[PDB]
Amino acid sequence: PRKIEEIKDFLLTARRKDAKSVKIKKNKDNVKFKVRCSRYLYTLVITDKEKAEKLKQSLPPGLAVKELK
Amino acid sequence: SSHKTFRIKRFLAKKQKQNRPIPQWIWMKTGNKIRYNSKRRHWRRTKLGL
Amino acid sequence: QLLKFTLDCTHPVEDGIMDAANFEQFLQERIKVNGKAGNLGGGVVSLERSKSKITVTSEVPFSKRYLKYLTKKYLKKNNLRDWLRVVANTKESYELRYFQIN
Amino acid sequence: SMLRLQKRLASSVLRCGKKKVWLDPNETNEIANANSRQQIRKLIKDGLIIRKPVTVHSRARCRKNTLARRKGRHMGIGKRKGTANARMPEKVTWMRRMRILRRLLRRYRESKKIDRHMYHSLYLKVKGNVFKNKRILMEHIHKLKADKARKKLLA
Amino acid sequence: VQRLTYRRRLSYNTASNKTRLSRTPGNRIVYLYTKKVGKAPKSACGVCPGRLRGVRA
Amino acid sequence: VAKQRIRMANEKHSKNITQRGNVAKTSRNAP
RNA sequence: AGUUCUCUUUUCUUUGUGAAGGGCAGGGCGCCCUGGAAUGGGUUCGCCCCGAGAGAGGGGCCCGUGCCUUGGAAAGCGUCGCGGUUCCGGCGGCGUCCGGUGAGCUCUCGCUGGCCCUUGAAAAUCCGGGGGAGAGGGUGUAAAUCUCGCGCCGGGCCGUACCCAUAUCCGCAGCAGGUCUCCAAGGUGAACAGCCUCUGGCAUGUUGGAACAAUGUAGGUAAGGGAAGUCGGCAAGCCGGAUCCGUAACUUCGGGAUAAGGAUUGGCUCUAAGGGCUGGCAGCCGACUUAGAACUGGUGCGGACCAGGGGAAUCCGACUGU
RNA sequence: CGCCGUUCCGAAGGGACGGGCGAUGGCCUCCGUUGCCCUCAGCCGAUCGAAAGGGAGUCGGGUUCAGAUCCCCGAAUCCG
Ligand SMILES: [Mg+2]
Ligand SMILES: [Mg+2]
Ligand SMILES: [Mg+2]
Ligand SMILES: [Mg+2]
Ligand SMILES: [Mg+2]
Ligand SMILES: [Mg+2]
Ligand SMILES: [Mg+2]
Ligand SMILES: [Mg+2]
Ligand SMILES: [Mg+2]
Ligand SMILES: [Mg+2]
Ligand SMILES: [Mg+2]
Ligand SMILES: [Mg+2]
Ligand SMILES: [Mg+2]
Ligand SMILES: [Mg+2]
Ligand SMILES: [Mg+2]
Ligand SMILES: [Mg+2]
Ligand SMILES: [Mg+2]
Ligand SMILES: [Mg+2]
Ligand SMILES: [Mg+2]
Ligand SMILES: [Mg+2]
Ligand SMILES: [Zn+2]
Repeated sequence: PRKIEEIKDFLLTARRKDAKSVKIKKNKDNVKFKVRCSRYLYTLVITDKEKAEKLKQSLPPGLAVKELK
Repeated sequence: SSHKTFRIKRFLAKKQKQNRPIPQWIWMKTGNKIRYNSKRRHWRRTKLGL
Repeated sequence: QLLKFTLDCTHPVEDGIMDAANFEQFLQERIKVNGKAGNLGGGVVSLERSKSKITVTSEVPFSKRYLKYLTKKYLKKNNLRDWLRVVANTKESYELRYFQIN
Repeated sequence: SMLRLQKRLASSVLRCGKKKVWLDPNETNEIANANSRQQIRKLIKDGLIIRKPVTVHSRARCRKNTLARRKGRHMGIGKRKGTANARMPEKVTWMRRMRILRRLLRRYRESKKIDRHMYHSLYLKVKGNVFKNKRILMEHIHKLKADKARKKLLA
Repeated sequence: VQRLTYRRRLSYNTASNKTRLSRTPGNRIVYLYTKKVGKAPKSACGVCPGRLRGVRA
Repeated sequence: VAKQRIRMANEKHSKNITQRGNVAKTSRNAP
């Protein structure tokens, strides 16, 4: 697993051809955006709820999205 | 043992299949004399030596 | 700070198997603060009852399980432990229930 | 019936010993036809198989006794079986004293209650067993400081 | 308390069978097999007793 | 599952001494 | 969850986070720079260190199995409540919390020492360095080149069940024998001793019932005497722990030695001494010890268990070992 | 029949960066392959020998009547 610090590099990682799906996990303190690439499960930890919704709506089209409960 | 060779595991398997009772129809053959498998083996009473 | 706990005996009292007031009195004369069961530590542990729920508030440390320890003790006194069961209803409440018998 | 299998599987599902598996003696027919862990998991949920609690092994007796020993009880001449050195090795007693007394001198030197010249002299005396404990050492340092101060006045 | 068993068929305490305890997410202690401890290079001078710096052991 | 059920069933089973030879195979008649 | 006649804010159970990556603690350095030290200083349990550079500052590096983080709460577990085909990786609610302490035991990492007329593998395999034969392009759509970050494809063959030992192995057998290992709880206690107990396991060891003669086998106890028994104190018995005191001949000066010989030992209630953290003082934390005193019981108290009889001599062999 | 012997009475290397020659190919541009020649080369002992020595790299959860670090879910890694 790899942890991503900035949104910019998460968006790029979602646009890689080997990114299979994005898992959106909501906790009490943060929203974690996990994308499964060929080698690593990259994660973006978001502490702001508003930024999370903005990101969820701007993922590249065609990437399978799964919300986790 | 668990650590086995292919040759040993194969020799053991042939000993496994020989160790069975005779078919019961063998009794009804015309000149038959056999009453039971007289070459049966038990893992405790008699040992294979290998 | 303020620590508040409650006891829910609604099901038995509605069945007329225990009286809240008698239970209420028992707690007053037993609850130990600093190992004293008379004065509730000097009113520090205030005990307020409702129609079928008893609430206990303490401004000092006061274990919730201690209420369970006394509650079960009081039930044995009244020969109810073979029928009623004390379970936690929330993070601050115990309630009395019936074993699933017939 | 013969519930050897159910006892074995229930133990494996419950992750306890076969000695803690309890089978409802009134329902052995229901239990008898549970030949799989899926069915055992159902009987566990239903309540025909339960895990008995651990047998009580209370430390209250020894906790009460240990409190008594901390006050000196049951520690007299008649309650000792290993030698004094085995009960408390001298090396460990020496080790504690040296660390304590060197720690004091190090701090005293850092706080400039003593100079490096008095520290070195006292360090070698500490190694010589001159001072029994912290207090004795601290009093000696006090006595030394006064006599030195008197000499400074006379100079 | 819980008692451990080897996870491999090597039942002897040899130099290639050393382990360490590890609590898992399932809340049990298991054996993890350590790797051997590496050594930094020794100087080519054959004199200095210490090992070289700036190099992975 | 309540652990007092272990005691309840044990004592109930200990009551079979009086009804030897007609013990009900299943007390949970429903189903 | 257990006990609750009385007492017990009580006793018991349980109260997660992998590999790999990153960050940070912590440990280690025979690593660097300033500088120049005797009124020598630094320092450990011991040591040991210094003008071939100590103290004191400021740095660099190695291991980080420790904590956090991505993993990862989604999982697991505890518990209460509902469902279903009901043999569903069923679904929900809450929780999975905070500190302390140790010559403690087990493993491991490291520093430093001692022993040797003993110096305690090799090879596969992988890596660094020195050298500079060469190669690459002529200002670029730059080239040779790259042990950097991603991406793509694959890893064939053989073993793998179970027993592993008072019943799966060898002793003709389900034979009191033999047979290599790992993990290792609470109490007492010097203790992996013995004794009791939790986790786990077992059903008394190839049968049962009723009696309680002799003779046995294995355990015990005996008045008075005390080796008179016998080839011979064989056997049993005395002693036995720990604290304080005391201790001969002889001696190869190391021993003899626990020589020999005495006293003490319970329970209970106190006293004194022995420390850390923070800001000759004040406050807060503490871990087991030692020593002394009173009181006390039908003088019992190493109350079981564990646990040397001793002395004076002669012969032989120095001893340890076989 | 064989035994001794293991580097000892041996012409014991079948390899290579690179260079020169031809012959063939294909994403025939130029690069490959293949054969010959030049050049360079200690290893110096075939082979066997350890399921406890050396030896890269896998862990968590679930799952069976009986198998799981091997199956499934997930997350990694070494080598080529
Ligand atoms: Mg046999
Ligand atoms: Mg000493
Ligand atoms: Mg090996
Ligand atoms: Mg961890
Ligand atoms: Mg220095
Ligand atoms: Mg959860
Ligand atoms: Mg170079
Ligand atoms: Mg196996
Ligand atoms: Mg017997
Ligand atoms: Mg029997
Ligand atoms: Mg037997
Ligand atoms: Mg017998
Ligand atoms: Mg007599
Ligand atoms: Mg007598
Ligand atoms: Mg005589
Ligand atoms: Mg005679
Ligand atoms: Mg004798
Ligand atoms: Mg003598
Ligand atoms: Mg001799
Ligand atoms: Mg091997
Ligand atoms: Zn050097």
